[PDB]
Amino acid sequence: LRRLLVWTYDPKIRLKTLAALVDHCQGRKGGELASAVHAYTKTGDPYMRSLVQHILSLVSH
Amino acid sequence: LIGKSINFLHQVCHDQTPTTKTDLENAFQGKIDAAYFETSKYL
Amino acid sequence: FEVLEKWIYRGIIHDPYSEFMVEEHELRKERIQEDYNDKYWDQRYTIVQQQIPSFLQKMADKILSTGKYLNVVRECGHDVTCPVAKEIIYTLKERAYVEQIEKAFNYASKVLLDFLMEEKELVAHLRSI
Repeated sequence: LRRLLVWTYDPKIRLKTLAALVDHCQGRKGGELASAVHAYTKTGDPYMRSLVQHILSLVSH
Repeated sequence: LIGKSINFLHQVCHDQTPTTKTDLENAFQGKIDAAYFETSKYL
Repeated sequence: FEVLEKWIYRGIIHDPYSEFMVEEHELRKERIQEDYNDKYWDQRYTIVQQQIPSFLQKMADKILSTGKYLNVVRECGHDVTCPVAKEIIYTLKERAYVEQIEKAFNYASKVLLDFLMEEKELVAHLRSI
């Protein structure tokens, strides 16, 4: 599918972002980790903000 | 301050009350002030 | 427009980023429990030119004045919220936005003016002058 572009588009960002977030939140637990994932909702950024905000809602539960 | 006032109210001053009454879009400033009012007033 | 409606219906911005055409200068550490600048009506709540989309430029003064009025009732303890909210979209040479901006404007000024003329009475302050 154009050499698998449109297959890849939805998990591509979710793989980069979660692979970033696992090594950014190492050494951090609780409220400090909850802030370190709410760190990503800051240029507005509707494409990234739609992605992170569901995960953060469970993370800060 | 709410947790402090209610724990002083329990362990010393008795007449205990449990259950003193991403975003929630202003549910913090509503829950916390009401709880704070009730606990410190009863103390 | 959801960030807009957050700024419009209550004075607090419920977006935890600042992308919006209104920005809030932090002059909270100069004037607090006294006014010596009138910071609200000068430039604390100001607009920024490069965040104007160039279809809200006709509404810009109204948009600013709306939430500027909301802050000074949402701060002192009066419960204010949306009376009603409806979706607005950029549509080609037609406006959903104008009809909500006008109703928002009248709601802003009405709640501020009603709350002031009863508590912290302007009537007696002008009479005793």
